[PDB]
Amino acid sequence: SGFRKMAFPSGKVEGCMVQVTCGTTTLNGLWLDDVVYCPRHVICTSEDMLNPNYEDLLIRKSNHNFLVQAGNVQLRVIGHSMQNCVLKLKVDTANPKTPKYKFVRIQPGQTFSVLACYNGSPSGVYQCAMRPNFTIKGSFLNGSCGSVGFNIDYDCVSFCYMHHMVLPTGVHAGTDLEGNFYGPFVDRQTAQAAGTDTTITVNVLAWLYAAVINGDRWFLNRFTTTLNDFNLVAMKYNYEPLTQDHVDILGPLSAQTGIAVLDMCASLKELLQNGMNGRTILGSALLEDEFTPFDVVRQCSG
Amino acid sequence: SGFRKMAFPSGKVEGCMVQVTCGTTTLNGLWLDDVVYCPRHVICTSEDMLNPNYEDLLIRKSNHNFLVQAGNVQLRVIGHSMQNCVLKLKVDTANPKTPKYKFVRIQPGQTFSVLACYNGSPSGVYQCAMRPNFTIKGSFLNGSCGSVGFNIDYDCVSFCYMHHMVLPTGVHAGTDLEGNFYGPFVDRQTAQAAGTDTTITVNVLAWLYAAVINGDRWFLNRFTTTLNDFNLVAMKYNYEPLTQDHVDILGPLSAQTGIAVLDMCASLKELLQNGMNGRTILGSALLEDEFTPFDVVRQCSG
Ligand SMILES: *[C@@](O)(C(=O)NCc1ccccc1)[C@H](C[C@H]1CCNC1=O)NC(=O)[C@H](CC1CC1)n1cccc(NC(=O)OC(C)(C)C)c1=O
Ligand SMILES: *[C@@](O)(C(=O)NCc1ccccc1)[C@H](C[C@H]1CCNC1=O)NC(=O)[C@H](CC1CC1)n1cccc(NC(=O)OC(C)(C)C)c1=O
Repeated sequence: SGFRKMAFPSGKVEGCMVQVTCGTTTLNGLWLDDVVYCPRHVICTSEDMLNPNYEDLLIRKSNHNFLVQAGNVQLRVIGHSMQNCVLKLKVDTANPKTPKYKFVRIQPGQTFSVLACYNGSPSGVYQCAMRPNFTIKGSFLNGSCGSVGFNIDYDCVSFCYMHHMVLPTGVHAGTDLEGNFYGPFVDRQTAQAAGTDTTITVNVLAWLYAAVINGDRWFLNRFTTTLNDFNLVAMKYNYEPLTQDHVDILGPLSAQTGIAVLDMCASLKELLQNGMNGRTILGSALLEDEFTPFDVVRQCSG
Repeated sequence: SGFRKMAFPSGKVEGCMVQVTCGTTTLNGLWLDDVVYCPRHVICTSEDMLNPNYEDLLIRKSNHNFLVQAGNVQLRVIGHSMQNCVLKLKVDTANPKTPKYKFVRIQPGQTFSVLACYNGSPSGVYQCAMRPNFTIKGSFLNGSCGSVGFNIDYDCVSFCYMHHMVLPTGVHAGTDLEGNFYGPFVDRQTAQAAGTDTTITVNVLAWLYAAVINGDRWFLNRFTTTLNDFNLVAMKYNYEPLTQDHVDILGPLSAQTGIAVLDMCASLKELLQNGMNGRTILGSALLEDEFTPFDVVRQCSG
């Protein structure tokens, strides 16, 4: 009963957050086994930020002046292997709270929970999605850098996101944990295109399959359409093309619900050209597209 | 940058969740020091649920047949003091993870995070509010009972909510941790009025003060009104009266922002009669009222 934007419990990650300081900039790190992960630009001294030289700093910079803190427990630094845009510090102590964990790259449309931190301490958790343009609509301030996004797969923490920067439109770009940016972004202060964002067609459908479940079923209509026609409706309405995979994934829902994906497709396109008239689906006057088919199911079976 | 519905980190509570079984019903408990808290109707055997006798069960029921589990660690039961609608079991072991913690009653309009659990294990966290009618719009299924709502005050966990039941409209009622229901609700299967819910005027204002901050400022208008006139606008639009306290709390925002509360009041009432034309404030086509003035500030200063 009810249907909410809902993040994974943050406990298993909370135990991995630490502070990382270097001169003028302190930001967050992730303490996994005997290594700690942070955005490499922890070594930038502003100035550098206009167009930096992360080769001609990394090796030229020394362990000692990297102040790692695990609350107070000032972790004893060792290594400094740089992977892309992450800086990985091996440390004398290994994490006793280290959860069963994993580094993963997510595709656009997938969601994760974000645990937003400052000075190595968490302030809160929210769920967002990798946008088609490879941005995320998150909530970050000064010091949020190194904050991480994650899924939990039973007792297993899949880490997908580390936060690096804000983009023109108050949206956010960051890397995976092997330090490669989502989207064509660099850690530098240049004019970077956000990109024109599509709506995640499948996620909006899965949302309506969550509605009908939770009794709200008014939007429903007396028509149907084709996977082709639909798509060309999508296009003027900046909806990602819908694909056979997308259909085959909306099955397990469309199944239980009765309603076949292609009716919901018409039920949807009706809403797209018509307006919403100021009525609301699951307490929203807008089409929500940050819920994966999967997201729905876990919030309808623990 | 950005603005999200955001829950407190769940770590400190996760360590307090346990399973509580009695015959046909297993649900969640809260393990604080050497006592564990759960909804008293863990002892109901259906049937009872039509109109129960929690006097003529509590004492008549025996410790041993209460199966408390802390993961596997089958906690050794002792006590059975019943406070209102909670059943409090003292146990041989005290919680080493017991956080600095506190039992508190929240007023309508205030928010808390919910950590929704099944079989004593958490599935996710979301933020919701005590609705004026004393309901909450949450996301709960079978086994969610005993799930708790909370705020965190630095290292201090204020517990406000324990979940008991669903109401007509797919909304939720539950107690404080001293076992007294929010609203006029009872743990029994009778026809219970949800109640007609107002919109939390102050929270909707604090939301707009969060908008302007995060650059979205279009809604803004060329007028003003009075605290009186406004209120009588509120009334047809089911907005709670606005009060001097409500004003004095929107200060610290209205301050930093420049804009004085009474302009935003006109800026608001314009939106109320006019429609939203299908444009959006902070990625919402509806007036959001589950953000306290406080909620905004912490998400603009860690
Ligand atoms: C990180 O938090 C960070 O790298 N800085 C940590 C810090 C900052 C102040 C004091 C102590 C520690 C931020 C993300 C923050 C910034 C404001 N809101 C956030 O979400 N990342 C950056 O500052 C980032 C660094 C880049 C090398 C990778 N960055 C630098 C310069 C300019 C921008 N963006 C910006 O203002 O441009 C737009 C596109 C107009 C928004 C930037 O993100
Ligand atoms: C709790 O989870 C619970 O008490 N039951 C735990 C349980 C259930 C099945 C198997 C194992 C353990 C639920 C809350 C759940 C129920 C479905 N969605 C939820 O949020 N609470 C109740 O079941 C509650 C117990 C009352 C004594 C306090 N309860 C009982 C009967 C009827 C209702 N509500 C209902 O269906 O009525 C409405 C108003 C039409 C919705 C109820 O909530």
